[PDB]
Amino acid sequence: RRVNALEQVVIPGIRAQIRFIQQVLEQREREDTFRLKRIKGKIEAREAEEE
Amino acid sequence: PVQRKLDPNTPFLTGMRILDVLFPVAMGGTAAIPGPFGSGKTVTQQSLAKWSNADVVVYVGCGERGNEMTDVLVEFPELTDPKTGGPLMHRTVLIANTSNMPVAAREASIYVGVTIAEYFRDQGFSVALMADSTSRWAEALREISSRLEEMPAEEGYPPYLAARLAAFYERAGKVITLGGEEGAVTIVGAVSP
Amino acid sequence: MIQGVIQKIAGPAVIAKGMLGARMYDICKVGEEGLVGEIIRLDGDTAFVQVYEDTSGLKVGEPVVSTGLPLAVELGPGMLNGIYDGIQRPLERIREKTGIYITRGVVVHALDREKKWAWTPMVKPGDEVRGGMVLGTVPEFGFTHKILVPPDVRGRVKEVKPAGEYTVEEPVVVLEDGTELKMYHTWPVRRARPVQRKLDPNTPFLTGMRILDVLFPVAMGGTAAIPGPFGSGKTVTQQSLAKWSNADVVVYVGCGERGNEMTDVLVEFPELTDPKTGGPLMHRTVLIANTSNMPVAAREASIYVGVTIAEYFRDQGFSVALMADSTSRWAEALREISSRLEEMPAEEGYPPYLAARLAAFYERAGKVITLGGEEGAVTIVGAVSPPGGDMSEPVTQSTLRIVGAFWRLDASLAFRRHFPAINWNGSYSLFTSALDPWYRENVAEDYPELRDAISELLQREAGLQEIVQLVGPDALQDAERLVIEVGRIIREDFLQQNAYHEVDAYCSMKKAYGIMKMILAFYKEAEAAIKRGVSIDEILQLPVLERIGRARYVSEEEFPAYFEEAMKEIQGAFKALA
Amino acid sequence: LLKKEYTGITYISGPLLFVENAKDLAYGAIVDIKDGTGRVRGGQVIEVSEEYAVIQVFEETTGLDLATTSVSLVEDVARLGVSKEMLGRRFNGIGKPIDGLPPITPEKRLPITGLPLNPVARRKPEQFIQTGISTIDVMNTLVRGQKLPIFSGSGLPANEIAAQIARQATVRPDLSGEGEKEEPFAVVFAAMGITQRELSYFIQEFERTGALSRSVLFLNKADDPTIERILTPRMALTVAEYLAFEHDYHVLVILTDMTNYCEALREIGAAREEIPGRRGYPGYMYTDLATIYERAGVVEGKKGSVTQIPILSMPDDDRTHPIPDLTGYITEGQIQLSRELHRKGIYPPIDPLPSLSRLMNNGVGKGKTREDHKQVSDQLYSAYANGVDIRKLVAIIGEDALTENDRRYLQFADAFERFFINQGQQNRSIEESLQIAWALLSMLPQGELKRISKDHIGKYYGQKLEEI
Ligand SMILES: Nc1ncnc2c1ncn2[C@@H]1O[C@H](COP(=O)(O)OP(=O)(O)OP(=O)(O)O)[C@@H](O)[C@H]1O
Ligand SMILES: Nc1ncnc2c1ncn2[C@@H]1O[C@H](COP(=O)(O)OP(=O)(O)O)[C@@H](O)[C@H]1O
Ligand SMILES: [Mg+2]
Ligand SMILES: [Mg+2]
Repeated sequence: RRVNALEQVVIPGIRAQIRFIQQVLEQREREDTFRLKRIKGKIEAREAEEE
Repeated sequence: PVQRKLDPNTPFLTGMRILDVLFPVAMGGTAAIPGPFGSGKTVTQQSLAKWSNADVVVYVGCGERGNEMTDVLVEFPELTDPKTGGPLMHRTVLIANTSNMPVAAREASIYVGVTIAEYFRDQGFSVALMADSTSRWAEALREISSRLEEMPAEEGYPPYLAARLAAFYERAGKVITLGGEEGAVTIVGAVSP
Repeated sequence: MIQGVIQKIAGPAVIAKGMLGARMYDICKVGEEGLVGEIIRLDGDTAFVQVYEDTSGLKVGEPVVSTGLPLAVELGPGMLNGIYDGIQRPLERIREKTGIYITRGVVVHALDREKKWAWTPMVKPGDEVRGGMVLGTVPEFGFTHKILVPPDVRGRVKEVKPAGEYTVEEPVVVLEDGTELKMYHTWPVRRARPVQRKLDPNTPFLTGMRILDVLFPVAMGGTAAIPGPFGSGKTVTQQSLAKWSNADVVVYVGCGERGNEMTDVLVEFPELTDPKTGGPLMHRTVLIANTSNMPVAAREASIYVGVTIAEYFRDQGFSVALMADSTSRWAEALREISSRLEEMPAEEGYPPYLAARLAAFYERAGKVITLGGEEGAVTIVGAVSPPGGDMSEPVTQSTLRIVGAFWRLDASLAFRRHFPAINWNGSYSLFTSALDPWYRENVAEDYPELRDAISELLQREAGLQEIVQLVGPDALQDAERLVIEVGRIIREDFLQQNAYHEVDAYCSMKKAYGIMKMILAFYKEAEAAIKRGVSIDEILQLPVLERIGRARYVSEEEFPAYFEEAMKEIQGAFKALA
Repeated sequence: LLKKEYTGITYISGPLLFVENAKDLAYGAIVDIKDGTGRVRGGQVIEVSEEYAVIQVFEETTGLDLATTSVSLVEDVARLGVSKEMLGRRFNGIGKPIDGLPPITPEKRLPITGLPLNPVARRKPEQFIQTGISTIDVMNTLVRGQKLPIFSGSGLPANEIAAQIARQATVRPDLSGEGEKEEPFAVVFAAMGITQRELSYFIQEFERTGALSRSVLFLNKADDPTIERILTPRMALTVAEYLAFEHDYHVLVILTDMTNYCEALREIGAAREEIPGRRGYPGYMYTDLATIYERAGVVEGKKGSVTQIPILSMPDDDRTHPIPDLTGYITEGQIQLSRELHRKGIYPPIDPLPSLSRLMNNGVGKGKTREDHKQVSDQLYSAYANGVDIRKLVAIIGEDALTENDRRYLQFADAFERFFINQGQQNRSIEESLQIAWALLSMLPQGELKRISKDHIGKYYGQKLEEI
C-alpha cells in the first residue's frame, strides 16, 4: 500500500511543481533579455546620432 | 457626481442556492468570478441576467464569442420579466464586441457600459452590470502600451493596469442621487487566468 | 567583384565600406591574411561581415574582397576516399603542406586539380542537352562516375573532347551559347536539388540487424532517430549499419564530436573491409569530420554539406545512406550562432526557428526519379543525446514529429550486457504496413503473421512483470512459467547480436524467418505437451533448445540443412517421446 | 493599369528591407521583389511612414543587394480569385495548383482577411451531424455551425480519426421530421507542416474513398516557406465562406495541425523584436487565432453553413500549454484523446471525461434525431465519473472495498470501454449506436438507471449484446 501510494501520488505531484518553477524562471530570464536589448538600443542611439 | 454613498444592507438575489446562501453579495457590492475555460462563468452570468431582482440589466460582451451573444438576442424576447410580467429583453441593454472585432474598441465598451449603468442609477432604479471578461480589456491595454514602446510590468502588462481596474470597480455602490432618490449599481466581473 | 576596406573591427564582426553591390550571405575574403567571412547586413555603402577565424592582429584599412557566391560545395570526381571538415576542406592535403596545426588563412581545393581522370564521352555534336542529363563516364574505384550537366543549364552541343586523360579543370563540352562544361560544378548547400517526381516507400532498408529489420523496419528513403543516454551504444550501431547495409554510398557526418572519439573513428575506418567486394571500406564512403575547437560556422554547415553530397550521389542513380553523429551539438552550435545575432530565444535558449531547420534537413530524404530518368534514394539516420534522460528535451521533441522510425536505447539493458540495447516497449516504426506487400511477395507468405506472433508473445511476457516482482518465478503457474521461458528464449536467442563479435554482427532475412518459425513451432508443441501431462517439468530441458541456439551461428549456406534438422528434431521429440 | 517600381533600397537585415521614397505604398499592401538574377520574391508592407517604408520578405533574402533590387506594387489588399470549379482540385499554401491541371478562371476576388460577422445576422446552430463514432455522436454531439477541436498528443491516431470523420459524416434529414431530401455536402481540407509520408496517406485515402470529387485540398509541406504556413488556413476559410454563403453549400473545414501554425507565428513575430508572451509566443496570439476560428457559423436567411474541426497536438498531457489553452477559450468544446485507452488497444481512444460539447443541448431532444438521446447520454455518463474514482481507490487499496453491485457496475464500465468506445474502422449509424448503447443499458437493473424516464424504458430496455 505504501509503495503504491508513493508511486501514484507523491512523485508526479513533485514533478509538476518542478516543471512549473522551471517555466517561471525561464520566463523571467526571457523577460529581462528584452529590457537589456532596449537599453542597449537606447545607448546606441544617443551616443552615436546626437550632435 | 452623487451626494452620498451608503452602506449596503439588502441582498442581491441571484436565484442560485450556493451563491445566495453561502457567499452573499449585497445590493451595491462587487464580485469577481475567475476560472479556466469550460468552468461555467458565462452560464452563471446569463442566469443572473435572467433571474435577478434588479430593475435594469446591462450586459457587456468584451471580447468573447458571437454565438454567446446571439443566444441572448434570440432567447430573451421569448422569456418573461420576473418582476414586471413583460418580455425580458425590455429591461436589458447589450453592449457587444466580439473577439474578431477591432482590439482597441474593447477599452471603450467597458466605459460605455459603466456610464449607461450609472445613468440608469440616477433615475432611482437598481442596476446590475455584468462584464464578460476583463482579461481581454487587459490584453487590449497590453497591445496599446506595446505600440507606445513603454516599459512593461510583470507578464508584459502596463504598470498602470491596477489603477484602471480600481477606477472601474469603484463606480459601484448604493448612493443618494442628486435628485434625492436612492439607486444602486452592482458589478460582477469574470476574469480568465 | 566589389572590393572594399575595413572601417570597424569589434570582435568577430567587421564593418567594411565601399562594398556597394555586394549581395546578402555572400562569402568574402577579409584582410591581407585572407580570412573568410559572411555578409549579414546591408546599409548604404557599408556591409557587415562576420569572420569565421580569429580576427586578432587585423588593422583598419585592410582590403575586403567578395567572391560573389554564397556558401557552396564542389561536386565532382575525387570525393570518395576523402576526409573533409564542415566547409569541405581536405584534411589530408592541409597536413602535407602545413603540419600538425591548422594555420589560419590556408587555401586548398576540395577536388584534386592535378589528378588525371579517364574520360569516355557519350554525346556527339549537334545534340540537345537539358539539366540533369548524363554526358560522359569516369572510372572511380569500383564505381563508374557519371558527368552531369548542372540542373540550371540547357543548350545545344557542338564540342566533344575525345577519349583521353584530363584533369577536372579542362572543359569537355562547349555549348552553342559559349557555356563550357567541366567535370565539376558548384551548388549552394541550403538549396535542395530539383527532381522529377517523389515516390512512395515500398522497399525495405536492409540494416543487417535482426531486431531492427524485423520489429522496427525502415524503408528505402525513410528517416530514423536513435536517442539515448550517454554510454548506450549509438556509435557502434551506426558503424554496423555503415558496414553491413545494402546502400551503395555511405556518408558520415561528425557535428562536433570529442577529439578522442573522432580520432577513434578516423583510425578504425581504414582497417575495415567492404563485405560486398572485399576491398577497403573507405572506397565507398565519404567522411565529414569536425571537433569541438573548430569554428562555430563550420559546425553549423556540417549537416548541409553532407546532405548535399548525398543528394549529388542520388542524382547518379545510387542508393545513399547518411549517418549523422549527435545533432544535439549541431543544435548547440546553432544556438551559439543565434546568440551572436541576438535572436530572442524562445524554448530553452534555442532560437524559435530550430524546428524549421530540423524539418528542412530531414525532408531531403526520399526515393525519387532523377532528372536523367534513373531512380535514386537517400536514407537519413540521426542521433540525439537528451541530457535529462527524458524525451521532453526540445531537440528530441522537434525530431519526434518528423521521423518515421524511432529506435530508443536504454542504459539498463547495457548494464545487463544485452546488446543491442533496444527498448522494445518504447521504440516504434511506421513503415510496417507499406513494407508488408513487399514481404509476402518476396520473403514468405507467412512472414507477417509469424512476426506478429513473435511480437504478441513478447507483449504477453511484459504483462507478467508485476507478479514476478511480488512472488518468485518458481511459484508461478506452469503455463505462465512456460510463456516466461519462451520469452527468455526469444530474447536471448533472437534479439541478441554482438557487434564486437566477428560473426554475431550480421544476420540475413532468411535466417531470421527460420529462427522465428522454429521458435513458434517449439512454443506450440510445448504448449500442447503441457496439456499432454507427461514430463511437464522436463519440457524446459529438452535437447531441442540446443538446436534453437545453434541456429544463431549457422552459416547462411548451411542454414537449410540445420533448419531441416531442427524441424525434424522438433517432430521426433514432441510427436514420439511419450 | 500601369505599374510602378521603386529602387531606393537603403537597408537590408534579416527578413526586413527598407524602401526610401515609397510614400505611395498603402499599409498592408503586397509587393513583389526582383533582383539582378530575375528571381521574384514576395513581400508585405508592415509599416509605412514619410521617411521610409518597411517590407518583410516572404522567403530568405539571399542574393539581394542595394544596387539592382527593385520593388513593385502588386495590389493594395491581398485577395484570392475563387470559383465554383475549384472542387476536385488541389492547391499549395499560396493558392497555386499543384496537380498539373490548367489554372482556374476566377469568378470573384475576395480579401483573405475576411470581415467579422454581424451578431444580429447570425442564428443559433440547431442541426445535428451524424459522424459515425458512438462516443462523439451520443455524448459530445456535433451541430452544423460548430467549431469543435480535437485535442491530441504525440504518437496518436489523430489523422486517421480526421479521415474517418471526413469519410463518414453526413446529415440525415428524415430523422428531423422535415422529410428526406438531399443536401449538398462539401469538404475543405487545409494541411500545414505535413510531411511526405502524411501527404501520401491523405491523398491515397481521399482517392480510394472517392471523396476527392467534392473536396478542395490546401497542402503545405514542411520544407515550404513559413509565410505560406501563415497564409494557408485563411485561403481555405475564404473558399469555404464563399461556397457556403453564395452557393448554399454545407462545407466542413478541417485544419490538420494548428501547432505548426502557432510555431510559424512565433517565428515571424520574434524577428520583429516585440515583447513575447507566456512561452515565447507573441502576445497577440489570441486575436490572431480568433480571426480564424470565428469565421464559422450560420447566417439568418441563408441555407449554407460552415463547420470547423481543427486538429492540434499538445506537447504533453499539459492542458495548460498556451496553444490548447487559447484554443479552448475561443472554440465551443473539445474532444480529447486518451493515451491509456490507446495503450490497451481501444480505437478510437476518446476519453469522455475531459470531453465537452457546448452546443449539444440545441441539436438534440424532441423532434430531432430521437427523443431519448439526451436521457441516454445522461445515463451513459452517470457511471464513469464515479467508476473512475473507484478504480483509483482500488489501485491503492485493492479489491477488498468492492461490493457485489459495485462489481456489476465495474463490469459494465469494462464492457463500456470494450464495446461502445472501441469500434475500430466502423461506420455505425445513429440508430444502431443508440441500439448498442441500449444493449449496454440492459445490463443494469431498471431501478438503478435513475436518469431515463420509464416511457423510454418501456420501449427500449432488454436488448441483448448485438456486436457478438
Ligand atoms: N449551471 C450549469 N448547469 C448545467 N450545465 C452547466 C452549468 N454551467 C455550465 N454548464 C455546462 O458547462 C459549459 C460551460 O460553458 P460556459 O460558457 O458557462 O463556460 P465558461 O467558463 O464561460 O467558458 P469560456 O471561458 O470558454 O467562455 C456549458 O456550455 C454547459 O454545457
Ligand atoms: N552491439 C554491441 N556490442 C558490444 N557492445 C556494445 C554494443 N552496443 C553498445 N555497446 C556498448 O555500449 C557502450 C557505448 O558505446 P558508444 O556508442 O561508443 O557510446 P555512446 O552510446 O554514449 O555513444 C560501449 O562501451 C559498448 O561497449
Ligand atoms: Mg464564456
Ligand atoms: Mg557516442
